[PDB]
Amino acid sequence: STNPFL
Amino acid sequence: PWAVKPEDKAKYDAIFDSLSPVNGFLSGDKVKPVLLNSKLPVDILGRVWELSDIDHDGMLDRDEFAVAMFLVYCALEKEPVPMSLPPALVPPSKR
Ligand SMILES: [Ca+2]
Repeated sequence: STNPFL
Repeated sequence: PWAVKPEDKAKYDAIFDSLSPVNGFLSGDKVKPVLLNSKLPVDILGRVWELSDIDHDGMLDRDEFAVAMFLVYCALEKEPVPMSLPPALVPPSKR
């Protein structure tokens, strides 16, 4: 939970 | 100096405050779309956000959303984006 593209 | 400038962080603070900041933070939900509007793939936003996520908590505060603004605008008319947070673009609050 931290990158909206991973 | 700071990879970002005063006039660039000014437009970054308008995009950051255009999503409705919370206590000084933007959630990937507000940035993700902000990075998807650069016509760039999730590979640039996946890297522009990480190097932009100074706290890495799924959010981008005014200072974090700024590092990801030039990383997005410079990925369109400047160059590719690496995955190494450069020391000339990190706030002293993270260290
Ligand atoms: Ca953060």
